[PDB]
Amino acid sequence: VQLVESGGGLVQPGGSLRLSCAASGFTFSTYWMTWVRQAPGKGLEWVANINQDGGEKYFVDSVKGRFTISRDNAKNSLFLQMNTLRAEDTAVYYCARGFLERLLLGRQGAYYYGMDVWGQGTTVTVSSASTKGPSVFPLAPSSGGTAALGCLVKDYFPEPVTVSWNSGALTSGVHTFPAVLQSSGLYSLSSVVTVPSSSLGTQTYICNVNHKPSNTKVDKKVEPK
Amino acid sequence: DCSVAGWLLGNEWSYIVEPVNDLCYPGDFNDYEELKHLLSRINHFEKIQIIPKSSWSSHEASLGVSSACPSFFRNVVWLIKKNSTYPTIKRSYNNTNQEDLLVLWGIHHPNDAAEQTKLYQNPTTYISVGTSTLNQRLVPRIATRSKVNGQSGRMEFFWTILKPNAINFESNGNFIAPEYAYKIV
Amino acid sequence: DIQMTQSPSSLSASVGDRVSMTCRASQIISSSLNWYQQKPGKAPKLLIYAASNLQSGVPSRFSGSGSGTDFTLTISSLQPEDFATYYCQQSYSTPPELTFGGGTKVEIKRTVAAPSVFIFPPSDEQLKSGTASVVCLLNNFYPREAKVQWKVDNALQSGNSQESVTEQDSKDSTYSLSSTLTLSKADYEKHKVYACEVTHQGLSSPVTKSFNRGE
Repeated sequence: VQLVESGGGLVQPGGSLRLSCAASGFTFSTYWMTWVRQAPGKGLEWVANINQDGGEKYFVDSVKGRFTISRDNAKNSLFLQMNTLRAEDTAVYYCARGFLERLLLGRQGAYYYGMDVWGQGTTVTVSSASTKGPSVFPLAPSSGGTAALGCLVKDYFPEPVTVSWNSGALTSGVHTFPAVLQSSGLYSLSSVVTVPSSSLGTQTYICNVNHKPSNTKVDKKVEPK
Repeated sequence: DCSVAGWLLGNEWSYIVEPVNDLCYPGDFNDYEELKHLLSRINHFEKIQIIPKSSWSSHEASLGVSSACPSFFRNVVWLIKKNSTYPTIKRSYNNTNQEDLLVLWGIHHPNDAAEQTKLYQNPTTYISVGTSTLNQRLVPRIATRSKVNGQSGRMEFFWTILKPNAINFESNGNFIAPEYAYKIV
Repeated sequence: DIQMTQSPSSLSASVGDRVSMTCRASQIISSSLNWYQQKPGKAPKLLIYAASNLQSGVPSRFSGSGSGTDFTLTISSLQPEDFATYYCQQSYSTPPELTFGGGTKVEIKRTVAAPSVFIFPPSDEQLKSGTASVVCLLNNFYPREAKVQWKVDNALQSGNSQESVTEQDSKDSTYSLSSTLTLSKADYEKHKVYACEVTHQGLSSPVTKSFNRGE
């Protein structure tokens, strides 16, 4: 039971895009589908719903008529075309599946909805023209057996950027800082990690920097000078 | 306390009917607002046993209980499979009482497909309730649902006022049969 | 359109206290509401379905109650693993429209721990690019009342650096901030010593980390 959202990227204001949510694990034709978006740093906002049979689909009023939602039970996937994207549509889009009961708890009952399986979600930053890849730089180590050294990705746009260490081998002590918006308009962040200084010269370390919107995968190793 | 649904299932001349503890198993009562409106101007109400408790010769009703219910409803019977076979039930009853009778019934929705086989054996089942003024055929739906009131199952109940002289029941699986009925006047 | 109002927005309690939040509605929504937990940077997770009923996988600490207008979500004993934002979703108009309410963020209060300070010089590959940037790094501390002052050749530089702090950790509930001071290659090679002075509550004396540009 896994959901995978795909189709995010940088869309110029006034353009169009299409999201792709693929289902895997559960019977897809027997459950409703729901898109939910989350503005950067803000709460969750609902987007759309689709019935089991692709003939009944409600909308979120604020974006009503802006874009349609379709599905294909054969290919086991859910679509979400987008048209005329405003600046307020820049958000992370989540794809979730939920069953629609009609339970009667209490005196009188209405419809009950509950989404239980959620996807990873694809960030859909919709702003003016920009698409600068990252420039990963290294950081040399210097306390009491503990040493720190982490790569820094600066002057990149847009978000996000995934930082893995040793191809995802080491995971404890990793600190990936949030992005910082520079003056020129390019994000920048640093990702460090602490390791025992005894194993500093023995085991090699290489950060895996991945920028999905720039199609640039840089994997540089941290070499202590 | 108990609501109209819980009172009729079992969890006075007056025109006034006064968030309680109702419905063990999660579900809904079809045409709930219509049944409450008929009980406002209730002149006489009484319960008389209908289809027999021991009538289920090839079906077991001693195992029909839910841990989220604490047992099962007293007015209805939860029929489970006996041994390793679930033969199609063909039970019918004709109203022999002079007053009007109210017969209810329910259909249980399983959690997943493995439970459907473990309880009612037959994969594709149905429940056909026939009367002099209705012709219904209910097919149970199977889907993974979030747990409500303890469990993830579901039960959809129905009802119909019966005139003197017949309700015909036919179900091949997932059927909550009635044991007692209500006679209204 | 149904309107949901959850309160309070922010929250802070020590590990082991009893935290509770409310989510009111502008219309009688019966018991048709849901609770969600979203870890920072992750996907929301179903916690409570229709007020009191629970979903598999949720620990026994969480519990919801309410009926009709406003409802309440209460945590038994708050654990450091429960640091997340908690939303409430409508369900009364499930066929037509459900409205998520502004979630109630939960933060953990701990004992003041001293930060581990580290300083990093600019990369040699960055000097070939044209610019220079030296970043100061702190790891595992509390609270966020840390003040980082950049000093170059015993001269406090101001307005030439930016700070970035990580979210509260899930295990030890400690912060980690980094102060990146970006300059030019011409201004970098003009001086030879760069320092990072840290003034924090958990330190009796302000810590200072310096180095030499050459060695």
